Amino acid sequence: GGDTIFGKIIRKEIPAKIIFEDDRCLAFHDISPQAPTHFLVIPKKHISQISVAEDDDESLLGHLMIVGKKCAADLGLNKGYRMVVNEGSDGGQSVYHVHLHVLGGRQMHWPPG
Amino acid sequence: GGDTIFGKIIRKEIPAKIIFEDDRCLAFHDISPQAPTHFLVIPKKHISQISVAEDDDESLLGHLMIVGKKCAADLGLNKGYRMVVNEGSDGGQSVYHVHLHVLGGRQMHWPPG
Repeated sequence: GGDTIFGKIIRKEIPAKIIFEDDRCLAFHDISPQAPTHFLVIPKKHISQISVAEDDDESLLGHLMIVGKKCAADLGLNKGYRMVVNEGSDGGQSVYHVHLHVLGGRQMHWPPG
Repeated sequence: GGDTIFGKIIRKEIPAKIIFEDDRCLAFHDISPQAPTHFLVIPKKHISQISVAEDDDESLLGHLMIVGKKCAADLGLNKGYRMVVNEGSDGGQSVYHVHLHVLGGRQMHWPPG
């Protein structure tokens, strides 16, 4: 679902190193990692951005985080990690399809950008 | 919701600049802001860190994101913002009580720390 790149990855038109997939989301590695381990977890349902997510979208949004921490553990991120969700211009949302990033493998700093 | 300074805030034992509150979560401004608007949304339930969230906390975790989006709206963050969850040492988690940071009011940069 979607007119973005994520649309293409979800419809399997273009490869992605999939880490996990199920009926509701997809987790794969980011091709421009900002850290040793850097993947995204995306809902298969198209939600352009968190600012427009519906109340009925909370279980789906919570699933994205649950999946992210499971993936983070399988990837051996036993020292910690950071999850980020960007919204619009100020947040730096590049692709307008909701996506959670998980970064780890290195010490993350403060502020988070 | 426990022994951290976030538990004291939930029990109304120490003051906080409370933004919103319902039966399962609380949103308040960060006492050490890294952006013009910087707040936290936390569960009343004491979950020490995202890595030990149970599968049942799923909608609760999604609910923290929905509440964050709604708060962002009422704080005037129309140009976007960044949502962040920190896990452990490498993630830079400063309190062992699950919390979602929402930052906006300025251009956020990449990488996210």
